[PDB]
Amino acid sequence: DARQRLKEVEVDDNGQFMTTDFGGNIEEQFSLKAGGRGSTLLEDFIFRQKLQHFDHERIPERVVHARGAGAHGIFTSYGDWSNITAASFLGAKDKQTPVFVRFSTVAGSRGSADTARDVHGFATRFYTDEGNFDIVGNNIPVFFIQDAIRFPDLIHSVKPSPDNEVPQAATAHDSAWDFFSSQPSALHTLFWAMSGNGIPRSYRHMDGFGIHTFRLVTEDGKSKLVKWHWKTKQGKAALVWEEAQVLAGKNADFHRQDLWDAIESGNAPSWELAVQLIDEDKAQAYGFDLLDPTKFLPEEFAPLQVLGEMTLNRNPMNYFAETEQISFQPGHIVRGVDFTEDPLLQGRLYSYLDTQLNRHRGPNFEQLPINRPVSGVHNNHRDGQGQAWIHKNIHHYSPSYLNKGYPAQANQTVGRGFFTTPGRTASGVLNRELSATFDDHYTQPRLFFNSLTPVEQQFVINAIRFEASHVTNEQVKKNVLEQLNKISNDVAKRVAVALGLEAPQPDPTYYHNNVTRGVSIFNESLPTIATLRVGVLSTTKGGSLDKAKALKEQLEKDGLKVTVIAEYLASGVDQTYSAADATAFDAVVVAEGAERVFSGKGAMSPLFPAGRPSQILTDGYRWGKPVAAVGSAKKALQSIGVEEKEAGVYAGAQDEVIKGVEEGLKVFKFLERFAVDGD
Amino acid sequence: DARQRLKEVEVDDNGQFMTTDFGGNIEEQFSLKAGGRGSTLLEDFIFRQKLQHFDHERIPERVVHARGAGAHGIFTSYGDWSNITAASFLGAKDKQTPVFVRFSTVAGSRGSADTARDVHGFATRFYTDEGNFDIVGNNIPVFFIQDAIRFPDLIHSVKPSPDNEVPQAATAHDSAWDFFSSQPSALHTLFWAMSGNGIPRSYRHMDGFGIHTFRLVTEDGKSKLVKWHWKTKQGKAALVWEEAQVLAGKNADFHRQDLWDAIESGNAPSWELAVQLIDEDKAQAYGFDLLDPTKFLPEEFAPLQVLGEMTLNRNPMNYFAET
Amino acid sequence: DARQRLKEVEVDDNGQFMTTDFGGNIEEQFSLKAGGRGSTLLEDFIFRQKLQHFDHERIPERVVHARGAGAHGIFTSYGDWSNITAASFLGAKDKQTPVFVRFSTVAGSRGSADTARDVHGFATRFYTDEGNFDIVGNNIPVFFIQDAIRFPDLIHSVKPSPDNEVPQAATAHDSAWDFFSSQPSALHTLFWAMSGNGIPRSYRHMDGFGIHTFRLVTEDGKSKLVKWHWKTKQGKAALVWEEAQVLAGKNADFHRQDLWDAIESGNAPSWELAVQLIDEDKAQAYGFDLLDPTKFLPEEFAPLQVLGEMTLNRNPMNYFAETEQISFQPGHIVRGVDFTEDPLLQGRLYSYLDTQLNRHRGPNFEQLPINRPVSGVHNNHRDGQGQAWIHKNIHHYSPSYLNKGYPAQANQTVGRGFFTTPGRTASGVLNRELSATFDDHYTQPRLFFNSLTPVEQQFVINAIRFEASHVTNEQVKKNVLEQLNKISNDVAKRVAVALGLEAPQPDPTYYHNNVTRGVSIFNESLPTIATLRVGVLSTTKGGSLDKAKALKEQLEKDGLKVTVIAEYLASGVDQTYSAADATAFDAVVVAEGAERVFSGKGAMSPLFPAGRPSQILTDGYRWGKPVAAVGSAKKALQSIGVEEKEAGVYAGAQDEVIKGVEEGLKVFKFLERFAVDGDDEE
Ligand code: HEM
Ligand code: HEM
Ligand code: HEM
Repeated sequence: DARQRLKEVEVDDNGQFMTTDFGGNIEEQFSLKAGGRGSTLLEDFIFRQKLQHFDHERIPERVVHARGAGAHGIFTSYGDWSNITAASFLGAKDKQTPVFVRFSTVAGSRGSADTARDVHGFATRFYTDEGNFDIVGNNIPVFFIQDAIRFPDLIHSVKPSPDNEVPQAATAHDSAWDFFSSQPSALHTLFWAMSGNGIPRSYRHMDGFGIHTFRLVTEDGKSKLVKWHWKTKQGKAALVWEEAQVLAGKNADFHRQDLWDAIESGNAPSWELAVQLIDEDKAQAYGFDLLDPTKFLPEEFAPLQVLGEMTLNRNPMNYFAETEQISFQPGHIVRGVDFTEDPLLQGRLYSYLDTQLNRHRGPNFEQLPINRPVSGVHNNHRDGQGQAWIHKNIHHYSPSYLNKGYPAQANQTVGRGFFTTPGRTASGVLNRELSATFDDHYTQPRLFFNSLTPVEQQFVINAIRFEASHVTNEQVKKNVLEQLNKISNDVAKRVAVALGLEAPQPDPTYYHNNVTRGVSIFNESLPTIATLRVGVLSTTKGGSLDKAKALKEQLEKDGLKVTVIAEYLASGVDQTYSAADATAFDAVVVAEGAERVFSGKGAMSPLFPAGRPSQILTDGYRWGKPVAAVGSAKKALQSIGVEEKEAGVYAGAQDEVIKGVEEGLKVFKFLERFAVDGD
Repeated sequence: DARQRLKEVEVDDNGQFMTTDFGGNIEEQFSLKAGGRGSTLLEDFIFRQKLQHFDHERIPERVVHARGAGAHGIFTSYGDWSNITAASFLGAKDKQTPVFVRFSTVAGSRGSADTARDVHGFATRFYTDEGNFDIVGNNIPVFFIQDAIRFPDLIHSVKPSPDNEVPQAATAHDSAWDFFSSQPSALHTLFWAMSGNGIPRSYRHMDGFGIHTFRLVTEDGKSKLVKWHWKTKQGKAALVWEEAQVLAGKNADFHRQDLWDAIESGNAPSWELAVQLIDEDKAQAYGFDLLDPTKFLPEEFAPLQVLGEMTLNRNPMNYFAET
Repeated sequence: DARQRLKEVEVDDNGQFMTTDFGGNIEEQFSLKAGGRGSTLLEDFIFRQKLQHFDHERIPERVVHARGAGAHGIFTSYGDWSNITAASFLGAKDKQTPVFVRFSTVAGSRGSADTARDVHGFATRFYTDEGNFDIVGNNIPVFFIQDAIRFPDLIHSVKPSPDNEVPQAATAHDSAWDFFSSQPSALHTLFWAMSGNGIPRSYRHMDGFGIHTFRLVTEDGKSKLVKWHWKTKQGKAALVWEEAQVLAGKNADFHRQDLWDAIESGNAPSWELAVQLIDEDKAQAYGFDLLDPTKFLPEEFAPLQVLGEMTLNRNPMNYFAETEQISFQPGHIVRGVDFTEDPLLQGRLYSYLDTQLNRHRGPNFEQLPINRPVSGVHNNHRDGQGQAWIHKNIHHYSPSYLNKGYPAQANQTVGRGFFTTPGRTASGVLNRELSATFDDHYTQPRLFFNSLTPVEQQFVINAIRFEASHVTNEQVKKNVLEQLNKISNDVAKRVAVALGLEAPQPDPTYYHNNVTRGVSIFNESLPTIATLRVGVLSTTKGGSLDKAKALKEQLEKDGLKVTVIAEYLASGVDQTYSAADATAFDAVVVAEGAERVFSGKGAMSPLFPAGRPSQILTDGYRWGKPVAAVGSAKKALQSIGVEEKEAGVYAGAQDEVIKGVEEGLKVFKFLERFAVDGDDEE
């Protein structure tokens, strides 16, 4: 049980009498009044203590990544990695360390939709026996900017316009694309966000990245450059934009519910932790500077070496106390790891510690149960708001004769202390500049675009076409085109069509045809279809419901989550047509006999909106899902102009339909149904 | 200009050089580094002051009605109402008073959709020459509960489940309908929220209500029981649920954009302020108790008397500082 | 161990390596720099996490009673008091309840002197098994004002002037006496503060009062009006003002060190909890309204009935986490107690809850270890800044089918819930007025002054003379005289002398000669001299030291704390003359042979200021302390002009001096050394 240490702070209210926050049993359903129909008395201490706590329930949301969700788990190391790092949690084969991970979007506030197009956070805390170690990462290996002093500029430009606070959780407005084109370093992460990484199917179907180059340090001080990677054991999967838009309204909690259900049903998701290891003398050997967070290291130059696996198998008990209150920091570093001179990483170390003072209104946020380490805290810090401990050592200073030298200093040689990499040097003038090695903003965006499948490339262009069409300012649109043309003339030409602007002349300075592995989503089938959802469209009339039940029973044998849909909640029905939508499912199958609700009077009922069964099947097909119909239900496919000839469409007997749908779920999205420019 | 008093705190940065918050011109696009590819210096005061302010931008959202939008305007009285109230802002015909109004949902957090099904807030401030007077009302004339000590129970049950924080901005979960059926007083507002009032076309197409019976008092102390009413001059209009759902995803800012667009285009919305006036000795004479906020007074028993009109004609300059 | 429950949050750093606040061993004595003589790096996470916690150590001081100190202890009930209250902690003989008590002044800020003249706080928390019960009291039985809405006005006027923040922890300025004379209800507490109650010898030598009339309620709902009393087992004792002033500079921690020393040495102080009980139908039967907080009930009308005793025997381990962070509330009420319509108490209930939001900045301050009850918290409260628990019940609302009705309602008949006194009613118009029964502002101030000894009365008049002479506005001083004249014409006349104002004519509307017991300090000797301090003046020359240590050993047998003073820290010396002052002792005895440092060569030394040994003996005598000299040390008494057989002066051999000094410590202050108005006449 990963949450084991949290047991001593859990409060059970079962069978208990109601109390105030200072003890004493009470009733609190009536205000104390002066007479039968009289005013409430100020001396009603019960009312005021109950309502004061309600009035003060909220804390400020995270300044970025406000919308998110998390879970507990365990990390297991695959070996003794002391030859590359002194980190204790990586220091023995099969060694286990509790973790908590929080996934998120970036721009939207609390309560914005999960399926907005955005970069996604992927923050992992290791509760190691030598302190808390956080990998505060994203699902995209590169970031928008090269210097941390520019973060407020990027965030202000993406977040809503400060006059009317429009739009929510979206980059599709003038200020964001004014910034992207004025700060060309942002074009790389932009392309990733316009790809499937911007609209992932679920938290469980994302890779993770530390982005920054860090250092792993051995006991003697020898260091290697390192990139952190999380490889999902569930496979990467993404939606299409027109689907994520509807899903944002039909279920804003799509991703957090997906993670909760997977853990509750015993289908805990897993990620393997992997690293790219680079010698210090190769920091600028691969066509870019590894101190530059706008570039990633192609796996051809350095393969992914997996060190262990992380599995998230415990949901939180109280969302606010655990998920909302947890405070990640890249400064949460342990012996065996060190920073690099990444100018973006450097400023993060200040911002995360400082921002906790705003979110928690005090300096003792590390004493909260979700932030406490398991390894023990011994220093001379005292007081502060909400001080929860009582310190025994009255000689709270060092050096000191009276405290006998305790707590004692720890360094590289005594006490397993943290230490900066011994060989790191400073040389040159104090400057407010960036290295000229950071100047290429176009090569790797082109490299990323080259490494996607044709339809995958079309998704990227259709995302840019959608977003840039929201820009009202003509010159900003031209600025965007001019910057896109430096990455690829064909991309700029194809985007220019939607904008009604002229196809610009090629600027080939950064054009190239190189490709790299591991960045595409749609070029690989899923390794498992467990937890994937199948919507079964049925009806309470006839014998459709009994066949749907048998269909459901066989689908569930393969680990699928099956929802039978009918007009009302008859026996065996999981959801009404009124509450159903294709966005909730990964496959849509029509049960035999249910074709009666796709035309005629069966399609016109007060129990659901007109055309809802046909809308669900139409949505599921046009969004690239596997769609099916059993037996006579092929009339439902015919009613929407779909033939069994097509890939991802299945008809016939029940067994043939189950096999076809289960194979189609590995493909997940059938890209044959999406038109490409000039096809 | 309704916002005329706010101009003295407005800051124009056009044609100016970047500064810190304590003055002095600066550049803030490069951190100070010790060497060409070196670490950032703690002495970079420029970086830390700019990033500290960013790190501390957020304040707690409202515990309820966190999602909303507002605008400035003018309230104009239709008469000298001194025979029913001593309130200065109603003391003369054509008397004008600046206002600010915020419309909102209730359950959803800051970034939730405008077209979620919910009770809607309708909060009005009159900046009168005898103090600020607020009518903090809703677009529905009755409330769920009869005693304020039960408010945390209602809100907890409607807001997301505390284990996973699901669902956002929705009453369609177990805990809400547990409370509705366990506290039957909630059924009246429930029915209003399940009607078109729960999914209005826009803020401009809602009526407003103070819900509570208040008192109007004259200079010598004669009192009347009063219900506040806002009557939209744009007409009441609502969506249908299957449409509001898609709109929640296609444009979560549908209502705040609608209000902003109407004001910017010169189509300022208006509401008439109307009242029902009841004698003190008839507080229990209309088939219910007028101290009960789960009941409204049918207009057949007491028709509306209109006191004036309010027009919202100025959008805010900074949403955070104002709205 | 009253602190037993706090052991689970105690952190022991001995034998450990330094860590950050998120774990991991570190060194934190050098900043990370870019080069040997280079700038500090932003990536020094160790420096910033250490200095951030330092930068944010302070929390707002209490808006009033900012200066004070406290301790843990145990309260023991003397019987089963279910016949008068359903309160659990009073429900059985020898039933024990942990307590924390904080004593304080009122006006001064965090670092002000203990021995300023002020009302003194006396706040007790009972950690009962049915919730925390707080008696937030003072060492004076009446308060300045009659309605809580006037509290900001009283406090603003007593606290420093808002333009320069002068004076600290003092009522001797214009605005304070402008308010006392403009709001005549303040005159009763004024007189108490101008007496010995304003300058007590220690926290342990104070009585305590809940001030307000409260209600005791039995299981069946029967109620009685009640006044809370704390009666010190150490006896009441006070200083003189000219002594308190010097002590304010010589040791600003005099009272908190006294309490700490007494507990550390095994001399835990004790108070008895006593009540006055009044029938509901007699609330206005004793010459005043018992809802009026400016009045106390004379013990002749209702005697004190002891219910138990409280003993404070454990010092805090961390002052901040315990004493500074503890949050008292009169709203901390339990089953068996109820409020009254005392308009001062009524507003307190709102203010103490609200003010914690400023001091603790978050609604979860009751989760702090020192504020937590021992009885268990079960409700549907959630979230809030700094939420320290993880609630299991996901159906956090009532009523509810899903949570099976739990946590469940508790009332008078079910679950031993709190219930308001069932017989209380409201009747009349909603009003912003005060009951005319509150109108008398002068009778009881006169009763209090009538009940002090003659020299005790002179201390009150001399305190007023000192304070009012600081008032610069002429009219305010005249306004003060007119108000004083309504209490006592002779008081106004003796005060008028110091102010150079004419003796006002009698205004006998409220004059009377009644007296009452239990309000005087100097008319009763102390029941014990334990912990009382003796300063033995000695010297390092000759054999004075060896005799001074024999004197110390005998004195210590009787429970006294003895300080042997000499020119330097020789063997057997506790304190140097440079570090010594008479304010730190209750008696001063010159050891035989030490007369050499009172005159001539031995009195002129670079090791202490000029005349220091003579000044200690002079201060000790002039401030009314028992003073003594052994054998040849009688020369020291003669050098300052003190006759060897005055009252409280003891000369002779060692055994005689010990005998006389211990007897004089019971008298404590020798009042015939203070001139009374009319003594200097011819
Ligand atoms: C490679 C670059 C970055 C990555 C991978 C990243 C990732 C993240 C993630 C995942 C979170 C959410 C943590 C959670 O779930 O609670 C977060 C929050 C945050 N980030 Fe970043 N971010 C980056 C750049 C920056 C920069 C440059 C700054 C400022 C200089 C910054 C400031 C913040 C702040 C203040 C928070 C709020 C944390 C809190 O309130 O607990 N980030 N970031
Ligand atoms: C007739 C019943 C009620 C109406 C019409 C109503 C209406 C409103 C409205 C419109 C707002 C948002 C104002 C804005 O736009 O900023 C609001 C906020 C709020 N309401 Fe209510 N509400 C009602 C019941 C209650 C009750 C019973 C309580 C508590 C006892 C309560 C506590 C609050 C609080 C704490 C806020 C937050 C305001 C802020 O943070 O500034 N409400 N209410
Ligand atoms: C009989 C009248 C009063 C008595 C006996 C009394 C006593 C006390 C005491 C002993 C304390 C300090 C508690 C501690 O040691 O921490 C205190 C604090 C305080 N008092 Fe009073 N007081 C009285 C009148 C009032 C009134 C009328 C108000 C306001 C309407 C008030 C407001 C406060 C506040 C705000 C604090 C700060 C508490 C905190 O910050 O924790 N007091 N009082």
